[PDB]
Amino acid sequence: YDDFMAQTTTKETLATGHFMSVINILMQLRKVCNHPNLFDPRPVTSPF
Amino acid sequence: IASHSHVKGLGLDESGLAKQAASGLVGQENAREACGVIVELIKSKKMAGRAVLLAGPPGTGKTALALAIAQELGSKVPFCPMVGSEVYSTEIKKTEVLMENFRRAIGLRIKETKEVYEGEVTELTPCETENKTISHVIIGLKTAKGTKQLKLDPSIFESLQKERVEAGDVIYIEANSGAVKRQGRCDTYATEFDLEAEEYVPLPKGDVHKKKEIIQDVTLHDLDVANARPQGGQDILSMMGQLMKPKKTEITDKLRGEINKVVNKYIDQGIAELVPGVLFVDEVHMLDIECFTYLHRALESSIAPIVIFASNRGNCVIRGTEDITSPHGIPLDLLDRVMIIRTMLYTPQEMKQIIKIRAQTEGINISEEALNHLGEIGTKTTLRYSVQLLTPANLLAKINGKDSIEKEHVEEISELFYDAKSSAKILADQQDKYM
Amino acid sequence: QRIASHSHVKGLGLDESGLAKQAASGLVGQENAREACGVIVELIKSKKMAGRAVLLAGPPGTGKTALALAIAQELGSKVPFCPMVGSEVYSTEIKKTEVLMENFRRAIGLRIKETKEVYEGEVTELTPCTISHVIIGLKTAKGTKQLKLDPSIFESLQKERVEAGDVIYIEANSGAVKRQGRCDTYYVPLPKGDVHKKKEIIQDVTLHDLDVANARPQGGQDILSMMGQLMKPKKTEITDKLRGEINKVVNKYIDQGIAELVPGVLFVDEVHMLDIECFTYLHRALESSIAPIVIFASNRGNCVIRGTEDITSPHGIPLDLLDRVMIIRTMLYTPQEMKQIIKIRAQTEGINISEEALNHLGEIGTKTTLRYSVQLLTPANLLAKINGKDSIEKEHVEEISELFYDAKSSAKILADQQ
Amino acid sequence: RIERIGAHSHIRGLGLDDALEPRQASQGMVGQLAARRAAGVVLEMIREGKIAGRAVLIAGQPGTGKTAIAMGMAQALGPDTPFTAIAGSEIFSLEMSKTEALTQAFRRSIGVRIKEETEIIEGEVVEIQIDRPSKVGKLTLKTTEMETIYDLGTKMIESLTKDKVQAGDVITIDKATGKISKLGRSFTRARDYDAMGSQTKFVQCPDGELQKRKEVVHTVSLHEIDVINSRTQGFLALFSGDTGEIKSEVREQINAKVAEWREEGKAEIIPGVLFIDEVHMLDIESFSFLNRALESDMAPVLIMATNRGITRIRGTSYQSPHGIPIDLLDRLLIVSTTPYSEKDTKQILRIRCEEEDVEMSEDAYTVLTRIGLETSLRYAIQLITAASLVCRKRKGTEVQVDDIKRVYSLFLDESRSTQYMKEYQDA
Amino acid sequence: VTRIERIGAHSHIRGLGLDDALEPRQASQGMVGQLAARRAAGVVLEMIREGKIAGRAVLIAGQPGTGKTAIAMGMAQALGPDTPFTAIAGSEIFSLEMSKTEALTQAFRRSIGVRIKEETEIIEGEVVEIQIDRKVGKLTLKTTEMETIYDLGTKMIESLTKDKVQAGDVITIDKATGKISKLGRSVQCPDGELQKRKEVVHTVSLHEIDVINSRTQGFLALFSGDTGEIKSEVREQINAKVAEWREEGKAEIIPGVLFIDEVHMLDIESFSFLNRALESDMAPVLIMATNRGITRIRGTSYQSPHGIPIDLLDRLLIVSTTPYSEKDTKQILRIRCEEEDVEMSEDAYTVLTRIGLETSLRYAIQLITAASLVCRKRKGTEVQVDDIKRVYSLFLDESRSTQYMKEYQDA
Ligand SMILES: Nc1ncnc2c1ncn2[C@@H]1O[C@H](COP(=O)(O)OP(=O)(O)O)[C@@H](O)[C@H]1O
Ligand SMILES: Nc1ncnc2c1ncn2[C@@H]1O[C@H](COP(=O)(O)OP(=O)(O)O)[C@@H](O)[C@H]1O
Ligand SMILES: Nc1ncnc2c1ncn2[C@@H]1O[C@H](COP(=O)(O)OP(=O)(O)O)[C@@H](O)[C@H]1O
Ligand SMILES: Nc1ncnc2c1ncn2[C@@H]1O[C@H](COP(=O)(O)OP(=O)(O)O)[C@@H](O)[C@H]1O
Repeated sequence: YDDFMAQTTTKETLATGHFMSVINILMQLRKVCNHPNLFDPRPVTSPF
Repeated sequence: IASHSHVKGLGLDESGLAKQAASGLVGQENAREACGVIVELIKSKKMAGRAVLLAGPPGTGKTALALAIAQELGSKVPFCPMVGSEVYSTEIKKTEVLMENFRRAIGLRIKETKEVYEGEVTELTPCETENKTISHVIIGLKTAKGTKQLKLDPSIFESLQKERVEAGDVIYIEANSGAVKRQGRCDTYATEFDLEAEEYVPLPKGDVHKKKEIIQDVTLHDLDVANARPQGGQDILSMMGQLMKPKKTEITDKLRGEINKVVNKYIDQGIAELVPGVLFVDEVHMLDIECFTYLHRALESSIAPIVIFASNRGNCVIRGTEDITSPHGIPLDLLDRVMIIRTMLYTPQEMKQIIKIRAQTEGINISEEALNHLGEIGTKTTLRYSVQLLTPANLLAKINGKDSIEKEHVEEISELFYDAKSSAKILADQQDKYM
Repeated sequence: QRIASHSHVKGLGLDESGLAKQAASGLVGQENAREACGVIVELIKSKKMAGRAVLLAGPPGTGKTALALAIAQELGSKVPFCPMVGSEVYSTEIKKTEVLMENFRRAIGLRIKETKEVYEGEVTELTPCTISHVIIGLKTAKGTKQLKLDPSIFESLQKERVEAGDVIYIEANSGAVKRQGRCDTYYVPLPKGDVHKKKEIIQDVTLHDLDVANARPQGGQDILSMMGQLMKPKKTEITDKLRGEINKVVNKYIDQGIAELVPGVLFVDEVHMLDIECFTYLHRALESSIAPIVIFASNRGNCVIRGTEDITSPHGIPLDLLDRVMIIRTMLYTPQEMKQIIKIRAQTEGINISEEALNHLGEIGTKTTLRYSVQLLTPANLLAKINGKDSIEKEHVEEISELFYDAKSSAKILADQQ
Repeated sequence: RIERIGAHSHIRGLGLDDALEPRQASQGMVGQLAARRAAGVVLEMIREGKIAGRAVLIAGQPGTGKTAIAMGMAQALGPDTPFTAIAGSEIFSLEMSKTEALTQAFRRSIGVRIKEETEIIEGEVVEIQIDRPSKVGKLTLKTTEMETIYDLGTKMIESLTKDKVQAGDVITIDKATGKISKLGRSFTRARDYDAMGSQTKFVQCPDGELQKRKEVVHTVSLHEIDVINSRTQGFLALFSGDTGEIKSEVREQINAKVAEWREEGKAEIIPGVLFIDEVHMLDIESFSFLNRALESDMAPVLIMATNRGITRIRGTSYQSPHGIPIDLLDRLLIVSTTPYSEKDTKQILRIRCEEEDVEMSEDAYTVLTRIGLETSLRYAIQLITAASLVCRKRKGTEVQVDDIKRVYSLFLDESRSTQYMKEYQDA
Repeated sequence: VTRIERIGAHSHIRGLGLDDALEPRQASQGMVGQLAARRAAGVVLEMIREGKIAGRAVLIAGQPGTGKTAIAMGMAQALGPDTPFTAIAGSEIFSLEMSKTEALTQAFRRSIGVRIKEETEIIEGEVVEIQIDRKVGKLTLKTTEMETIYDLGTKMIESLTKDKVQAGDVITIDKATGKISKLGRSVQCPDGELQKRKEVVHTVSLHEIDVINSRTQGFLALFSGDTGEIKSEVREQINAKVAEWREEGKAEIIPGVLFIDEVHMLDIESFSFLNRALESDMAPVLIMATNRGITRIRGTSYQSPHGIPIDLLDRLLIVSTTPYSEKDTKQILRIRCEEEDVEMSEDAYTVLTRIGLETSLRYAIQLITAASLVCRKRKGTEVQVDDIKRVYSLFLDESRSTQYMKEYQDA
């Protein structure tokens, strides 16, 4: 969550003011606030 | 965590010049700005077989710079630390150990797609046919998204039988490797009994069959070992457990052949990328003349990575020869294929700052008077001893109840623990009493 | 095909009276050495003696190894000739004593008359008669054959998965059915001959193959199948109860008149490399009654024996072993003998050389060594063929002598210490 | 029960106070105040355990209590903290390299403790009904506070029948894995003896709640982890010491996974101590590897005993103090043990003879201290047991001076043996 | 982007720069000067290509670092592929699974190739449809020019059912064995005939033949499981059978090359074994290099030239190399810079040549890349004399580091 809010890319996408960008970023933040395994699930490891 | 927890980089400016005190290092400006050239050469991914020799007396920060090079390179490249004594293996050839170390010192990042079948199994019917062995197996995998009947192999059916699965439980299947795990019986059956010797796991979500991509990283030595001591499956190759089971004593015919061929095939098709790393060989002075001589071809090979040896001796007899001596305990044949880097001996001022950094890294609140007394302690003794004295002083301060280290604490610690030279003098005084 | 160092040696150039010719059978000079070699090769043909060793002693470059190869060639192929370098004894898989014993028992040959027979052809029908026998139909280009095979061979047939149309070999002596494949008419061509192949195998075998065959069991159907894997390492065959039984059975067969013993010849090179323990075990083992005849070769004079570091002996061989060993001395060659050897090597390798070139080549040989003058042959012919000239003139050898230094000028240059 | 009293069985720990102030003769140890205080400081740093790879070198004369201080530290450190004692000559193996043996010795004194909260069910079975048609049944579990009933499933019945649990039996059921463990037989477990019964060991029924949540702990060393992860043969820790784990991902993966576990709070660390007795046996290769093996973050603390002085290093011809190269000697903190005085030797002999249960007279103590000051304290100590046997043979009560003198005349020390070696004696 | 093989100490060597008459050019194919040794190596390369002579050994000696290994790499690159060139260091024979003599004879056998030729009918096309009747079945193959049906046997239909039965797979059918190999989802489809008769040529070495015919699952040549091959039956019978393949139209032997680098590591035992291994008709040609002068042979106190015994030195030819001059050193440095992506000025080349002639040649070759990376730091384009001096100051060399030892260290 910290790194997603930190990167200037998302900051500018928010400053844009467009409805989709703002609502999408808010949805992503809400999802990260929900046990982010949905936002970044733990991948199962297996030998190559 | 001590003895390497304070160094986290070379502390070089944007122009590659050594900064006075930064990144946990002080002094050694020449050595650090030179190792900057080495880290740049390693990050260039353009050369092969280059070798450096960090030469200096004990405790002059050669190993510190060796680890700072790795910290600067990051965790993306393989940094292989090795001691010269590791070549004396009892299962594989002495040169085999060194060549496999060189091979694992090279990296390879590869992006691979793999498929997976998962879902609450509804039924498992083995389709029989006369050969009179089982022909196929139809498994009905249910998921919260959908459901699919899939035909799998008799090997997968046998793996399920080993797992001791039953209809209605949850299993994780993979077609690339062929391994199948039993995640437990579906949560919907947990109400069947009051207690059972069964692990319960809810209905798997998503599609029954799903392909996912993973960007893994493995060294060339990993592929070498995977092809030399294969495990695979679908066979009874498990006899590996008793066939020979030493270190496989690899062979050049396949080390330089099939493996290089297949990895180049993977690279030139956009699937893999070569990631050359670093091979730091600390304590190179106890390597045999045979290892020193093989190092000639190792460094003159077009695939060897950047190597970094550490020299601590001035001039002694070479190991394995017993009659000849050379500088750094390395023969002039190999010493001509390296770029030597001095490690200056530290002065009182630099040693004081090093002690301060070590104390502030070990979570120690040492007073200025104690710090300055450690200056004299270090000018009379070794830097390593003066810095080792830190933690016992902190324990003694905690015992006495003071929140800081004073003169008396370090004095007590120094009086309790002697140094190398003091112990040598005591032994010389008690010569004919220590046996 | 390709020429070798001793490929020009056809045998000992000795006449009917035993005297050695000045130049014959590819060998020149060394008359006394060649006559002694013939005297000792007569012992090999007599075959009534055992436990005898003959040591060819001389400086490097002498024809000791050439005389050993000549002995081997004159003996031929019916009697075995086992060469072994003294360095080869230092094995890591099995002890030196047992390496030496294996070489000693492998030198000995054994000729036997194997009266085998194998039926070969395409299958036309298989019917097993809880089986008293199996009737099998075989086809070749001489007619069809109906064969009755023991039910124990029906198991081998089923395991080989043979059926009507496949070509098979079935050995009457052992039942080793081998499925060559399927007939070409449906792949291997149809055999064209007498389906009943009957012929005598006079192939020879060594006495060490018998021990190798009994060291490990061959079979399966049990956990024993796990034995086929596991590196198949060679290990010591105990002298107590294996090679003794081998000797007993071989003697039984020789008495019955099936087997025939042909004692071979061993050839040890650079004997000075063997340890003193190998030397003493050797002078102890070669006293046995079953030991073959051995030809030691020495390349150095009085030196220190390996493993002692405090005892010097002539030829690096302890006196305990040097006694009971006949010493044949090989001496240096003269300029004329060197020229003869060079001419023989040239006409054997296929290079024609002028007289003035051969003269200076023999001069170079007398100056540095015969082996060096010999090695200087090929590159001269190569330069000649490059320049167009098919023969070697004096302008080629004297120019290749500047390209390829010798072991003396090399040391003279190295004298710089760098 | 029967584990005899060895040479170091008398010390139960360093006789130190809360402020690490060594007492004269407390907790088995006697004298040697400076070295005991150093041992206590290093032991406190150990029990703290936030610094890894620290080396100490206890040097001193032969028989001055170096191994004694080591065993005292071991005892004061007690269990729940790895302490591995190894002689310098134990690493010279034939199937594994010296560096590999040293890595094993280090990783064997690093403990990983996984703490789990698996819930179970503890009670005394009252009835186990089961009907085979899949068979189905019920179980009645009783504790001193309550009784309850459970419907048994297929695998539950299977495991119960395999373990052969019956009524009156006190058992524990791991509900997560279904593992059954019978702890004993309750008074009810009485089988109404009318047949071939030979067990009547009863025990109180379990108290508390029926379905309680207790805490388990699994403690295994990094050595065991890498050994069981090396190859499918996950029994080399007991099967045999056949080893040689490649330094490939196996060990690096153990380290990386233990790091993630420590970070996520699964099992963090418990450092340990490696007591290398007679370290002068190690080779130059061993010292050169240790030089950098002490620099690893997973390196436990090590204490090396030293009798040698200025002597050649094994495997070479370099004269160095302690028989150790200065390269490694620089990392170490050296503690020197001093020789015991008259009153220290006497007190050590007294404690030893009181530990081995032998009453000596006041003159026996004097003559024994005389013998132990003229000769080795070890010889003086060994004299006690020999002198007690003559007393028991003559049916005495406490060892006198005449028994000690008879034993001294009967047995010889090294000096008198050498002075008696006046003949050739097959040199 | 970056392959396994990268720029190395001998990557610039593309082969021997000789003419049609074996005359070396001043600077050609990455080889500079060393005319005598290069034309002496061309002769051995030519008679190696010939192969009629067996058991020849050519030793090269001189000052350390005088292109000794460069000449060998050039010989290898000129011989090219299809001709085994086994390069091994003098230590590679010291092994625990095999004796030194066994490793040396293993290398000797690896340095000998056997050529064999055969014909095989191979199929390559896109699968269209498959049918199986539980067993026999049918298949439909397609190429960009034609299609066809096939009635497949049990094994073939099973091998095809193992994969995705529906269309898409482009497989190959070796009619001899029938091993299937799907190239991908139809990678494009093949052109021309579906089934074609292809010639297969193999250069299999005697060591590979031994490993194959020595044991069940014999191909242990991928992990060196060939512990002490049994000469009694394996190697002798293999030699006989190769001689039988010969002169019958089945196979022909291709003698390889064996480059033993730093042979002074070999011991008296290895030399005594070579004394006879170089006399067999199957003996390959070999070259050897040495940096030591008259030194002790490993194993005893005998002081012999090149550390090689006299009885073996008499069995080989020796070629001396001359020290490089300013011209040769500068040209070698220029070739190294051309091989790399670095470019230096003329004054920079002069200073680097002086620095590589004061101490040694390899030092300058190594400083090349360091000076390039240091000039790339100050945001320049060409390596300048100031950058070369910065590097000469940062990185030390053998002779300037052995003299800085005015402070005593461990020993
Ligand atoms: N430049 C430096 N800044 C801070 N500490 C240093 C520096 N150089 C050395 N040290 C300290 O000295 C100790 C030993 O140095 P080390 O790197 O082991 O020298 P060497 O590699 O020559 O043995 C390290 O624990 C480190 O804390
Ligand atoms: N009597 C001879 N006649 C012809 N050629 C000989 C004779 N003796 C030796 N040679 C040649 O000289 C060379 C000497 O080789 P070899 O016999 O191995 O010498 P050594 O006596 O040192 O073993 C061989 O190539 C051989 O062909
Ligand atoms: N301070 C002490 N208190 C009690 N016993 C001691 C003390 N010091 C030494 N000893 C005893 O002396 C005997 C031998 O001495 P030891 O501790 O082994 O010294 P070292 O290891 O130098 O030989 C031991 O059995 C030990 O019990
Ligand atoms: N004639 C030459 N032409 C081109 N490059 C050369 C020549 N001679 C030497 N070199 C280069 O200079 C370096 C010399 O080292 P090298 O001759 O390989 O040392 P050694 O052979 O003693 O191990 C090598 O990297 C080589 O590539």
